Amino acid sequence: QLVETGGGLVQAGGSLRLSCAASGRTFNNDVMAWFRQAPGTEREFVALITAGGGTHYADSVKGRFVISRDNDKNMAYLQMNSLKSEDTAIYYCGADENPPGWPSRWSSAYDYWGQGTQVTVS
Amino acid sequence: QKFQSVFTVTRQTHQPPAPNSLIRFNAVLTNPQGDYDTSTGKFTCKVPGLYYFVYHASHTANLCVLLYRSGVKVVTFCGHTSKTNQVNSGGVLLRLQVGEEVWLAVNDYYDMVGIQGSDSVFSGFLLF
Amino acid sequence: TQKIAFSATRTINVPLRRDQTIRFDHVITNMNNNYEPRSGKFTCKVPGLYYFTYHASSRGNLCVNLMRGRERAQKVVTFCDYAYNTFQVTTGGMVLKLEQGENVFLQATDKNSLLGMEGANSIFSGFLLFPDM
Amino acid sequence: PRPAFSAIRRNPPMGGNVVIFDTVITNQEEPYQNHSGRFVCTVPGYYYFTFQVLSQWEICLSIVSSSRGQVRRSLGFCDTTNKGLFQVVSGGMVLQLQQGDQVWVEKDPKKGHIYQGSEADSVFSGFLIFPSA
Ligand SMILES: *[C@@H]1O[C@H](CO)[C@@H](O)[C@H](O)[C@H]1NC(C)=O
Repeated sequence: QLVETGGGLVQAGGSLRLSCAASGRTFNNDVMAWFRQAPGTEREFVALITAGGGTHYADSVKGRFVISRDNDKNMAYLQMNSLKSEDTAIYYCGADENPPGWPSRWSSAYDYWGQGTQVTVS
Repeated sequence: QKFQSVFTVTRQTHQPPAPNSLIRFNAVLTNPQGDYDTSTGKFTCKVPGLYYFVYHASHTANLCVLLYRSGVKVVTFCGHTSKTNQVNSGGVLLRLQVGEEVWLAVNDYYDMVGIQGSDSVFSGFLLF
Repeated sequence: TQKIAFSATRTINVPLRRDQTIRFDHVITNMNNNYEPRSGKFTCKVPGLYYFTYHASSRGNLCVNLMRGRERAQKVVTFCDYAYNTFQVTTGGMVLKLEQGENVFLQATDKNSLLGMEGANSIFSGFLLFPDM
Repeated sequence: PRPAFSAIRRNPPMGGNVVIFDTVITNQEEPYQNHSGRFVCTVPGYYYFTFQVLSQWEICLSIVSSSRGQVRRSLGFCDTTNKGLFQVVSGGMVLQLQQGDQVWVEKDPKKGHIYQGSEADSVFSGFLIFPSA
């Protein structure tokens, strides 16, 4: 199980930190990813972080979002800056226990999800 | 022994593989469980568990070798050369289930012409 | 049976300096969790015979030390491969008898052309061959 | 028995076609003979063997097995970059061995130069995969 927290109302230009809490097993050998779904369009990839902390970002969030994780506490985070109305979405945290040698940006690669958290920007 | 799995196969042909195609190793050195099929070029898992896969591929032009697992590209290693022979090597440990398939492929860099005496080999074995 | 095995690739491309541990951040396989992807170090909890291997993509001179030890790490071997400007893959391997708490890892030198890209992978792998007592 | 070894070149007898890896890193059950470069099988079964040898000019190497006096040159692997720069030629295979069978690495006398210095390493390794059943 994954549980997303931290969403809510932000004013544009502002910042927001989301958290994803993992339980059931240790997730220290998994890829963690953030995906998002705005109303009307589909689940787009946001950011992912490898087991050892390697970060990979969508082009739409490069320079603005920071993905992080804490292997001792089973936690992953999405620190969002310079927020825009296009970032309004439900944000979903996902985990891949069986990746290939390069981490995937496809939503079908992520074997567990949480109840998403709603981010609303201005 | 049916509850183990090991193979070593080689490639003997003057036909180069097509770009992006699976590499068929058509010649057996060891294959006592028949787990690599030398007519399809594919490993198919009979005994589930953790496998080590490794290759060494001779080439005299640019070669990238891709390891695939049931149609998903796992790893890629590339070696550039213009006339001289070198060996492209790569390998990976994978946990497999029954029926999962493993093969090697090339991408747009496809050369597998070794000089005489420089071979191309693919091996795999179940570890635990 | 003790199943101890790892395969890990490098997906960050920060330049390595001399004597830095080479981190392979992305875990393909890490059975019994004895590889630490935040560091790049394997740490032996089950003493016995292990095989370690790597394949490193490169675009220039690469030398890496294979390191071992409990307390102060020591060099087992150095592997060198000199590409001039162009994309290459190089490999090294070693069977080691390890005691409990021994670290095994790859260490960078001044010849630091090692890359981790989707089209040119760098991977570090290891597995237990035979445990002890 | 847990047969597994790794040996390197530091002060080898220079001589003939058999590539002698004189300096032993690991030699569990002592099957590798550092005087001769030959692995000698005691436990029948399936073994993996692999080498990573350093060259600066042209080299051709083979993994060779003997059974009951009869030699089997199974696979060859070459690097002909011929540039003065460190190149690694690597190869490996599974061999099924009976007791008394020998395995070694051979070099083409016609075309063959191994690096003779200290700053990087050439390695021959092998271990038992499954004993025979
Ligand atoms: C060579 O092997 C013998 C045992 O057969 C051992 O005593 C000796 O230390 C070894 N020498 C080297 C340099 O590995």
